[PDB]
Amino acid sequence: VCPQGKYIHPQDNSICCTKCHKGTYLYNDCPGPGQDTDCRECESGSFTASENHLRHCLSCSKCRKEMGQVEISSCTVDRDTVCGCRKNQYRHYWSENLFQCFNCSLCLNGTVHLSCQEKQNTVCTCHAGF
Amino acid sequence: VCPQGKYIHPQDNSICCTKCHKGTYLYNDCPGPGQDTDCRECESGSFTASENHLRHCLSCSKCRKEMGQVEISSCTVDRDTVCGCRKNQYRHYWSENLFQCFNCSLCLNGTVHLSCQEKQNTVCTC
Amino acid sequence: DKPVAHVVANHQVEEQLEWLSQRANALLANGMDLKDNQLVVPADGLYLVYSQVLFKGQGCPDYVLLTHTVSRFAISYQEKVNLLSAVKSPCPELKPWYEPIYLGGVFQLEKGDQLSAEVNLPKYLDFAESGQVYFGVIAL
Amino acid sequence: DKPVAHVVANHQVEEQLEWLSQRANALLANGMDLKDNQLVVPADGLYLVYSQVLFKGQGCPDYVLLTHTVSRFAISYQEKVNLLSAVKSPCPLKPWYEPIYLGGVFQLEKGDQLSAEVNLPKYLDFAGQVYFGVIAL
Amino acid sequence: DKPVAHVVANHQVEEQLEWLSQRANALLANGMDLKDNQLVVPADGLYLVYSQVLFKGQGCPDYVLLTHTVSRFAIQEKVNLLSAVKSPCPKDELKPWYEPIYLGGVFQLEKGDQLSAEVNLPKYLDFAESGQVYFGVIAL
Ligand SMILES: Cc1nc2ccc(-c3ccc(N4CCNCC4)nc3)cc2n1Cc1ccccc1OC(F)F
Repeated sequence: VCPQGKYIHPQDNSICCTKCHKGTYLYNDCPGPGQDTDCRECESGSFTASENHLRHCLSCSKCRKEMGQVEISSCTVDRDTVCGCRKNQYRHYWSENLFQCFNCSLCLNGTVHLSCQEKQNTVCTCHAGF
Repeated sequence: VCPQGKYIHPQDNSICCTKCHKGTYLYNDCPGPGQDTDCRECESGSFTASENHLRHCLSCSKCRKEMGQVEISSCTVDRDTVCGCRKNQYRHYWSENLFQCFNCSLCLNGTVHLSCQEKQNTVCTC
Repeated sequence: DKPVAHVVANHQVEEQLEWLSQRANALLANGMDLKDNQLVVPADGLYLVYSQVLFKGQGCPDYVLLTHTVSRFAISYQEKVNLLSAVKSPCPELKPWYEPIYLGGVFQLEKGDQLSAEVNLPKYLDFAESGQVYFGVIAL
Repeated sequence: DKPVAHVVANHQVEEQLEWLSQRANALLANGMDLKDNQLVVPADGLYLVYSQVLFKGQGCPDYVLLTHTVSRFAISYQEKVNLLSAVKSPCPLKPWYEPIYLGGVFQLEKGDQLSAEVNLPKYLDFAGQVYFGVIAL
Repeated sequence: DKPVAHVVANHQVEEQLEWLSQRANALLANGMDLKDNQLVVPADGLYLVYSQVLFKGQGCPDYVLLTHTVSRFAIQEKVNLLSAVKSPCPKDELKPWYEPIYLGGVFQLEKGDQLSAEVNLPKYLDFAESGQVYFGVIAL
């Protein structure tokens, strides 16, 4: 057991150590109890998005062009790439971590009941029809 | 070598022991020669369908809806679930343990030569 | 001697991929443990990590995408990270289709790391028979 | 030291998946034995059990399903039981190739017999990396 | 004890399938080395050699052929060990398609042999997420 924000030093179970912040990776453990861990900033194309004692950053995801996704936010050291859909589109999620961009329904032969949301199409009602 | 209904105790080659009945699984071996094996009944959704010294029961099968199968008999501790086909259907086996239910062939412009069996369609002259 | 795990799908719970250890020919040994549907490594080391799933479907009414992913929740990190992942589009008389997915690889892991193996659509899994859905770990 | 087996398909016998121990990259060692097309464990223990098969076809004239199954016939439970199983519908006259690979770790007892078979050997592909193997951990 | 490798696709280099070892959840051990995009065996022996790739596409505009090949350069010519071809397209609604390809086999190898795993059209690979493209070697 180490306190919050700390991890147990791998070579010496007495020394007990500061985790690294989002944006950085463990290059080398704390020399000793007082001192800081040698953490270093993620290279371009990689990131760490939480407190860690990882020895390499994680690879940034790329957006799914096959799903018509578009980059909202580029990758950065403390946050993985953020993907979305163009305006006048909505995410259809197939899985927790897999969605597809579809053009919002304009309500042909009908009235837009609920507006087109981000993760849901226009709840959309027909006129005296079907 | 142990006698009928018995198995050799894994930790002690002298002690030689009563197998467990269909419906139960070996929780623990006989302490010694006179005594009985600590066998226990299968939990719901599992079963053992023969004399055993298994350390857990096997999982019940479910029927294949994608093949239009139907439950003949439900699972139970001493017998796995039994699947089949509706009446006016026949099993087509793709593997030893994989069949599909198909509607029996009615013999249009023809005479049913052999009737529709369970694991075979109507030999059918037209 | 070495930690090993072979856990199998629960057939009784369709609509969720739930792993079971207490079954004949399912195993959990030498420190491998199963907590909250995740296999948990008992010591730092190299491990063989694998999982299989079998997806069933009767004709292709609606177009589906299936995903299968094994992921690591490390002490060192503490967010879910993909180790092994795959996607399949099995869809364009209702003829039935079967699509297996097997993932396997070798990984450095630390004591307490939690591995998970899940799919997007459990309803499409095939719990007909045993041996068709499993998730396992072997210490090298 | 530890029992191992890596057996491979017999190419000369199409229409049956027959395992061979003396062959292209094939082995049987330290008590592993091959009797009646089944690998036989020489001692209680943990084992890695694996098999691969490769299915070939030119078109899908009539609809095919392929199955591949590894199964255990234990002393402890004297009935054939699935350890690893899979089904595939390869139907896409375009030619097709479909591998199936199974692997897992299993507790086994001396004398248990493992088998690895498919439903339609005629669809297998003489080409060697059809194999069935067992490694004692 | 035994040489092992699990390397993964570089997402940062689209248009080439470049393997990475210096990465979380990518591994290189017990003599396995990675030089010039090729895994290099540290001793004569039997090896499990495996690779997975995931090919993506949105509808089928142009008809494509995908190949995935693992090959051996023994210590002085390259030999195919594992190969597969896929025509995911109709040659005819633009629905997205996913085509995974897994190759694996056991091979006798000699110290210094260099294994490589490549595809014909990297542009079609799916570097969206991690776990989807890897190349690995395990000494039996
Ligand atoms: C389809 C197949 N073909 C195989 C061929 C060989 C082995 C294999 C061979 C040796 C081994 N060792 C080396 C000796 N010590 C223990 C681990 N571990 C696994 C596994 C094989 N598998 C299954 C498999 C593939 C990829 C990763 C892991 C796999 O096995 C899984 F069950 F761990």
